[PDB]
Amino acid sequence: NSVDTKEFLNHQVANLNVFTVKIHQIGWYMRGHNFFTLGEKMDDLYSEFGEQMDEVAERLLAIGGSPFSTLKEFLENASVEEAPYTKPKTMDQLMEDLVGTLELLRDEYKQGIELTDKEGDDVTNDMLIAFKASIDKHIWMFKAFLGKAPLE
Amino acid sequence: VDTKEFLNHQVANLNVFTVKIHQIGWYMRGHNFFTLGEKMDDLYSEFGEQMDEVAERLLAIGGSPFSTLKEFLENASVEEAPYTKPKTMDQLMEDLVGTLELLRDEYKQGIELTDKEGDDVTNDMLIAFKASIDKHIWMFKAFLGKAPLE
Amino acid sequence: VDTKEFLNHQVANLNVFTVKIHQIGWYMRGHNFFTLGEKMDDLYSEFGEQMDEVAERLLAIGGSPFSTLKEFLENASVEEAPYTKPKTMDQLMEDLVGTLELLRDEYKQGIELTDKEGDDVTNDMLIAFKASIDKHIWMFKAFLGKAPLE
Amino acid sequence: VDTKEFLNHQVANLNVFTVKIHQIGWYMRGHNFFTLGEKMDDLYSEFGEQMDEVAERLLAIGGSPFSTLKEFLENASVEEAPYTKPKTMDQLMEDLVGTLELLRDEYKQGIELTDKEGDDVTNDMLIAFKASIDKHIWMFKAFLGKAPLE
Amino acid sequence: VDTKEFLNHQVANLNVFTVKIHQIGWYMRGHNFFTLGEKMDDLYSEFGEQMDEVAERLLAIGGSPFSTLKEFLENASVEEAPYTKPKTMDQLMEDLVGTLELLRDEYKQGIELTDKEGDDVTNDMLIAFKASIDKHIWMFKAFLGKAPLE
Amino acid sequence: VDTKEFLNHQVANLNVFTVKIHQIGWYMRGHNFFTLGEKMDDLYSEFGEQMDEVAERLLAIGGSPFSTLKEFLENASVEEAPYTKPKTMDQLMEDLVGTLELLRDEYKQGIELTDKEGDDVTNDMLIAFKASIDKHIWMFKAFLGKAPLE
Amino acid sequence: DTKEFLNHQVANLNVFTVKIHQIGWYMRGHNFFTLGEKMDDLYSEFGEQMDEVAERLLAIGGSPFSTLKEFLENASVEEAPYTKPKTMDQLMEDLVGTLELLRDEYKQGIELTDKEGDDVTNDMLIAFKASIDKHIWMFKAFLGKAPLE
Amino acid sequence: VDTKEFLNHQVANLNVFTVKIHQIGWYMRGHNFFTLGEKMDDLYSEFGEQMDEVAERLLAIGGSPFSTLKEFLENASVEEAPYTKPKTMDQLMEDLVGTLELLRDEYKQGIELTDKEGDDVTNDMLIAFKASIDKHIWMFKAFLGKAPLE
Amino acid sequence: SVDTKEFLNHQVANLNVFTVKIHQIGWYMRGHNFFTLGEKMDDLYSEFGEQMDEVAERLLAIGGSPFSTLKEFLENASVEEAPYTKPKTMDQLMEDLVGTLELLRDEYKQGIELTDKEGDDVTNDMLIAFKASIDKHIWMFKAFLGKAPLE
Amino acid sequence: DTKEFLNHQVANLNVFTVKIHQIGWYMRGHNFFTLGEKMDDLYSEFGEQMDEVAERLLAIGGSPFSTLKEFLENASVEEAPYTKPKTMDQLMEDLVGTLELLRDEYKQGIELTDKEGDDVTNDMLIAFKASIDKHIWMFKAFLGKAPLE
Amino acid sequence: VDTKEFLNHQVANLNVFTVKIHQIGWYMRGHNFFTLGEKMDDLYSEFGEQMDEVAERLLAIGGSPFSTLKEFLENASVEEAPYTKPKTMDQLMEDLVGTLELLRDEYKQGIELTDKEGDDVTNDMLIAFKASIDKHIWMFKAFLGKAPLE
Amino acid sequence: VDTKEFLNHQVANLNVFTVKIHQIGWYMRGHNFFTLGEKMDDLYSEFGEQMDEVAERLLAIGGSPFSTLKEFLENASVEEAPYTKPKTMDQLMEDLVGTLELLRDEYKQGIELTDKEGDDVTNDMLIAFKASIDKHIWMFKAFLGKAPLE
Repeated sequence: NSVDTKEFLNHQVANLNVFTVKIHQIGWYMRGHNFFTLGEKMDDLYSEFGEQMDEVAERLLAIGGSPFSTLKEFLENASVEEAPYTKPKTMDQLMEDLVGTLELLRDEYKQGIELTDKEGDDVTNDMLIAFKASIDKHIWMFKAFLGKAPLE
Repeated sequence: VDTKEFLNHQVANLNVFTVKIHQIGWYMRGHNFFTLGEKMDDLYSEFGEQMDEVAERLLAIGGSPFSTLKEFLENASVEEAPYTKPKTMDQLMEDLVGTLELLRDEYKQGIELTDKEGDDVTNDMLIAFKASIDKHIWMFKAFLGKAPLE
Repeated sequence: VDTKEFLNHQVANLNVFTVKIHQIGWYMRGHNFFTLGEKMDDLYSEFGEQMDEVAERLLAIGGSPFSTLKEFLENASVEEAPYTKPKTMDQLMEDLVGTLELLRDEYKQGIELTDKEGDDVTNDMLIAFKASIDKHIWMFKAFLGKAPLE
Repeated sequence: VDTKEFLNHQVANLNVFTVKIHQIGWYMRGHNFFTLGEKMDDLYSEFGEQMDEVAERLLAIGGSPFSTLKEFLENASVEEAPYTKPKTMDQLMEDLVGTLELLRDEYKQGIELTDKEGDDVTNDMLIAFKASIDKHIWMFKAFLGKAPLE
Repeated sequence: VDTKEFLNHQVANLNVFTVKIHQIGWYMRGHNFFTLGEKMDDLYSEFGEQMDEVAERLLAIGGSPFSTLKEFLENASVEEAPYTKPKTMDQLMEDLVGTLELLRDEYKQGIELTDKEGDDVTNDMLIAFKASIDKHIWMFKAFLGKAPLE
Repeated sequence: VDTKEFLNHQVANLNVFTVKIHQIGWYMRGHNFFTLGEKMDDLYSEFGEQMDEVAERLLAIGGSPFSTLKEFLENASVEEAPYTKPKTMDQLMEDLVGTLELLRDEYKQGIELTDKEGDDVTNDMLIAFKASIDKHIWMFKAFLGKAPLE
Repeated sequence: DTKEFLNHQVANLNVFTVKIHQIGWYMRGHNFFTLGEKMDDLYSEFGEQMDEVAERLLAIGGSPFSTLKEFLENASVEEAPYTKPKTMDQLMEDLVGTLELLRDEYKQGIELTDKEGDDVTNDMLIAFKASIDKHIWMFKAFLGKAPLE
Repeated sequence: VDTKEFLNHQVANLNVFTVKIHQIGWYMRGHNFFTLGEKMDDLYSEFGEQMDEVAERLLAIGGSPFSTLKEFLENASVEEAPYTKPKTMDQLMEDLVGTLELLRDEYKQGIELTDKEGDDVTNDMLIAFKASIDKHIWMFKAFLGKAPLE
Repeated sequence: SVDTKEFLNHQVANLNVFTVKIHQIGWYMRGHNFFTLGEKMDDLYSEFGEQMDEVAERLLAIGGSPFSTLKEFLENASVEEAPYTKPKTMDQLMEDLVGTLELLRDEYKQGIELTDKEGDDVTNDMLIAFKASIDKHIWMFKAFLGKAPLE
Repeated sequence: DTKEFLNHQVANLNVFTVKIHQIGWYMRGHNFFTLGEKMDDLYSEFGEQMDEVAERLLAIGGSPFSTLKEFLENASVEEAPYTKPKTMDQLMEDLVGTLELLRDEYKQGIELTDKEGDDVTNDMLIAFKASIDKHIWMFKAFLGKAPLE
Repeated sequence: VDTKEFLNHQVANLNVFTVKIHQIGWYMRGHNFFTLGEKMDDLYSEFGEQMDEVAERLLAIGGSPFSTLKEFLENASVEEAPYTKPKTMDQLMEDLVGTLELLRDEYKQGIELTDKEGDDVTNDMLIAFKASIDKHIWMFKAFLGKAPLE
Repeated sequence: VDTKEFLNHQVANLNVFTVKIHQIGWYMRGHNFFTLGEKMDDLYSEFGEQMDEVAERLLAIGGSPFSTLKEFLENASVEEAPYTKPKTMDQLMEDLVGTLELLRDEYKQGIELTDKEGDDVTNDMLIAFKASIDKHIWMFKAFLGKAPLE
């Protein structure tokens, strides 16, 4: 019963690429009073997660892995879900999706943290922790924006 | 194809291209690793900015940008290949140049169309991007030991 | 109108717009006070710079820019109203977008005019500005929960 | 009350205020979370600076600043309450403004006192701070949909 | 008059002044074009900031700032003249200095009034501005080969 | 005590420590006034940052930070004393070191607890902070002419 | 053709660049400092215009002149050694004259490049003429003249 | 006698003080060499800037600043002594503080005078300087192990 | 291998030899990669110099006494150095660089394990952060050499 | 020798510094802004030059003059109170005159320092003379003259 | 040849060299395109600055700098060749080094001359430049697989 | 000795010196810990830069820099001792000064030698470094209560 650090990292490269595009979807299609605040917030998320992705891929490379490097691979491997923007969505619906995705990444990183601890891959371990630190901070902030406690 | 459809097609293209830039940067080997790794980081930023600007312009003209990997793949003319076989720096750079040329030529089509449509803003935006594309084609071709239009 | 008269009209328009931006920023109330206040400061700078560049271009083409409030009022098509009755964030923003729309459309007329006259520089200048105006129309309309061309 | 006792009272007040700013930043929820979160960060720095300057000025006139939480609590007129029941953004902001108004008025008493005593430096220091407090009252009341002195 | 009425008058004045600063920058000819052009750019920023701060202070004291060109023209004591006949550097600078002297003298009245009303903040604000104005009077008069108070 | 209670306790500690740093900076006398005054400014910012991070981490895990001086005093293990008797630079520094040692030890406790709890993020955060605390312990002990663990 | 025009500008710009240095080095009078710093700015700006023109030429498959000999044989911008003392006004009139020459040639380059469908070169030249026209207004204003007088 | 006389006297003082700061930095010996050396460099800039501001203010009120070493020597109340016998850091610092106290007390006289004359600008300027002077007095006295008013 | 202090002190030694070697490579390098690699050696020198200082300061923080002389560094380093006598290619110089990075990686791995057993959490994360960088360099330098990182 | 030379410069530069301030404060005319900023730059540079001369004096076991009295009693740079109104040109001539004096004295200091084998002081003075000569050119050009006229 | 003639000769040389630098950058092909392209950009600025400094030094010594291309061609010893046949990066680099070596040797003669003339300033200026030229000679020779004096 | 031998000897010296500078920073205790720690950090950078420059200069003249600890130890005249017995800040500083003196004296010999050889670049390079060394000798000797040459 095992997925390895390589497979976990590679899965996150896929995930992050899907998330990156989803962040653009949110930024592009957002409407409402928080358009500017959230627009700039999506710009920040985009950089951060793009940087996370780059770091995850570079870490994978550093451990002898081969990162997915096509949209086809990303789609075939991501657990992060994407949907085309057909029906109009509220800022809250968009933010819920964003939060939902952050939660998925947090939980998966949590699995990656445990795995990486079990395999003795200390570097990947700290890297994932550093990222979860930020994911958790965003979960609190975006849930706060949605009028909810970070766990609900 | 109208301006909306053209721009939207470039959103798809640029997204595929951006990932391919990552592929090049990640998988590159050889003596030009550092110099080209840094050059891919710059390309990634620039083409990412291009993409965001294309999407925003599309949005500004009442369009609806493709905003999913699926849509990007369904609509892109820029091709992508999984990195299975090792490729040399020059094979990677030829693919980069090839894509830059595709983008150049498509932008050229977009420049025509957008002029025909009287969309002066989209027109200048495409021109500024082709300006950069052309410069990259020269630089990358020169790196490969070739003339820009060779 | 010729290029000079068009530019001069924009000098007027922009000056009226600039002061309307301040009106919005000063008189705004509601939850969006900070976000919108900062955005009005941004818009004031940007349009103040547009105005200065329009005036400078007008000077460069041998024109004589309007350089008084009487002249601006006498010539602008951008309307202004004293802040007497309390207005909603939405009412102020719609007046802002309405003005941006007017600028966009006038700029489009100026772009056409300047193209016919062979004034390539003024043409590109107006295009760059429209690029910005169209971006703002998308952004503020999105803020208002509307599509850009709605 | 002399200048020393007034300044020391503000050292107490500011420290209570600074913590209350954190309380607001930490516990705020709603659509204004980001805009107000950053605005609290700014207020924290500002009032922290104000506090340090007040303490430093008190030092400079031969005074002995309160420099413990117990002293702050025993001496502050600015009130604090543990965050037990959930509060709306508006409730938190009314508390903020109430505190800013308390500071304004106390500073006004300090301005008068410091004039009487001929302590010109502390006078100007307090006026510079009141300048800021008044601006903030205007801004935060505007955010609350209210006029500054209403 | 009162503090509110005074500041509102200055909002009018500063807006007329700021436009006049542009007039001067735009129409300036002679060996001093560059040095004076950049000095007008600076004056524009500073007095635009002064205007913004005066209006914000007015807001802060429960006032309602003039927010239209019409209101500025109906209320300003600062005179404006369209640029019809060519003016020398000299004539334009004399108008500039003349206007700075008007603002200094009015601010001196405003300083007096604000002191009588006990509006310490508005008082310091107007003093800070007069400090600047006086410096500019010295500088610009020196530029003109004149002593500051001649 | 769980992670939430541990963190909250540190929010209390850090707030007391923050104030104490201010006490030390304000009341310090002697030849090291400048060097240690600047070093206190640095520690104030660093520990204020640690505090805010601890509180935000606490929020991130579903906790409710102490957010009043009363709560900080009721819960901190970091002790404070009003500055009554004059203290030497060394007495102030020993108090500082003593507090840094208390924090190190408590953070060590927090690190072990947080590891047992599988709260990896809080673990790393506390480690990064202890890294800095240990460095300061070395530096201040060396200033005092002693070894770090002496 | 676009290549030839761009190449001609590489020549022109290099002559202009050196003339800007001539003006800055040899200038005298009360405007020495203001105009000295303005020459510094012009030098950088036209040096960058020059490099962009050459880079554009390269991008379209051209071969830029890359020697002083080639710049001299190909530039329409005139240069003279500084032998007789010249006034700041005479130096500035030479600068303005050169700017107008560049403007007028860029205008021809803009027409040509519009005819050839070289949209990129077209925008580039437009962007540069924008600058050139601003400079002409400024330097003419400095000279006490209207921009087109 | 008047504001002009006072400011001119300060131009003299500051010039003597500025050189004295250089004397202290150059001749300084002991463990505090670096810390005080850097502090003298800061003082030099600050008082140099004060001097420049004083002179500019004098010029702005129609005065004629002393502009020669001879004039400064003939009018300064700040004393200077050639460095003949070696002086301790303490001796040097006490002379610094002594001078700082002289400047404080003269500025105090300058504040009253300038208040009498209704020279609000000069008043604020002097108050701003006294603020800094008082802060320095506190810091330097603290460095010497003394309270500020001891 | 067994005391955190001794492990860190050994790395103070290692890093100072590595630092000098980084200079050796930058000074003596020839070939088409001179500029790119020259700049890269400058970066390595700063980073490893910083790593060295952090290691020594950490050692100080835990009550240790860092080696503070060249003789001590040379008597205790496991990083080997050779005077530049015979001309070496860019590849030979880079392989020695990579070889040294691998040595440091493996030793840091040992230090990470030890420091974990000892409950020295601070030194643990410090070593991990460094190994993160070492690993990135091994990937980059190996890639430059046309090899996979675990090559 | 070197010590006496450097100390004489500390005096000179302090007199110069104040003269730069005189010029900046009292200047009138169309060059007020450009020359006012130029005086601020000169103030910094010669202030830095002075501090470096004094620090070098210190470094060689010297004792710098550190009082206005000492500067006045030792400087060869002359100063005069501003009584009568002076033109920008008269002010600039006085500035140039002083720069010339500093140049010439540094020339002697460079000679002496070379003979005494004080290589550091030598380079320091040469670096300053570099700057002084650049300024002599610029200010003379401002005044419509050649640098050595 | 005197210092004036020597420096003037270098003004010529540097201007030829600077254009050669651009030739190399523009026409370069191969794997080293990017590394050498940025290195040419650096050399261009540096040598442009050397040129400007040399001409300013010449001016400072009462000289008259060559200030036309014709004068530079008439006077330069640095030779230039139009880019007609394709050259290898090696050929271009050898020309670069060759030119750097000529500059070095000429500077050496200028150093001797300038020392004989007692022109200490020009001497140090040339030495500083020779420092840089020598460093480049090493670096470019190293890039070509050769020792600096090979 | 020749220039190559001299430079190489300083490569060795500087590397021993740099590590001794770290020894001093690491092991220092007392009230001067912060000020001197920061000053060792600056010396470390400076002397590391000097060392790199010396090595690059040696390369530039056809030399072969020592590039191993072994070689540095074998060739350095700068002495090093492991830190076994506790040393005072004083003893550490005296060693630093002693070493700076040794470097100053050896650079002086290097300046003489390099002047005889006509290596003007190395000459100026050594002088610029001796400038710095002499300044530090003054500063650190001042710190120790001594005159530079005592």
